[PDB]
Amino acid sequence: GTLNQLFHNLNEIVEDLNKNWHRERRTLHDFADELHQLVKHVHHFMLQDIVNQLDKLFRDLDNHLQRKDDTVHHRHHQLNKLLAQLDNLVH
Amino acid sequence: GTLNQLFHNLNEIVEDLNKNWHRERRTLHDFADELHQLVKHVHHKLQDIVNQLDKLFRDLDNHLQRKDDTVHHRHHQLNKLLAQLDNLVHR
Ligand SMILES: [Cl-]
Ligand SMILES: [Pt+2]
Repeated sequence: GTLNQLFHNLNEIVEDLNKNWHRERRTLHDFADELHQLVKHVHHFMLQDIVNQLDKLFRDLDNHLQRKDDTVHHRHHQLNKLLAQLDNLVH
Repeated sequence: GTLNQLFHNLNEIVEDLNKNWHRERRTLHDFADELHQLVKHVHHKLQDIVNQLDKLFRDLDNHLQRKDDTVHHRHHQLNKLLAQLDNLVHR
């Protein structure tokens, strides 16, 4: 049926979403790593309004990453349920 | 009937993906802008630090450009799919 192609398409879309999430997560966590290290490298050197801006940005980003992990976990769980359901209808 | 439930569910998921994208892009473009300002500003191991910052800015810049592309493509494939699915539930 034409549900077979839709299931097949969505399965691929979902896999790509997963793969692109892992890449994105790696890039951003490395980025956050390298910003965190710098907040402390500037804190050594310590005019120092820069430490405050940098510390704010780390926290901004870190919070974004923790939030993001939670959102992706919920989306993934919805998509797998839905994918499973759709497979059953195709069977 | 089951198809209508799937469609309804997928729709909400795709909608939530979009809105969460809108949020994240906004959150990360502000972030980038504030990095931008801070780089500019510090330009006015101190010069190690401007190098560390300007590198980060461009990594993030590159990342956001690429995500735009990836999201654009995934949004359209999901839109196409919902429409093909829509066509199938009311048939
Ligand atoms: Cl990590
Ligand atoms: Pt991390």
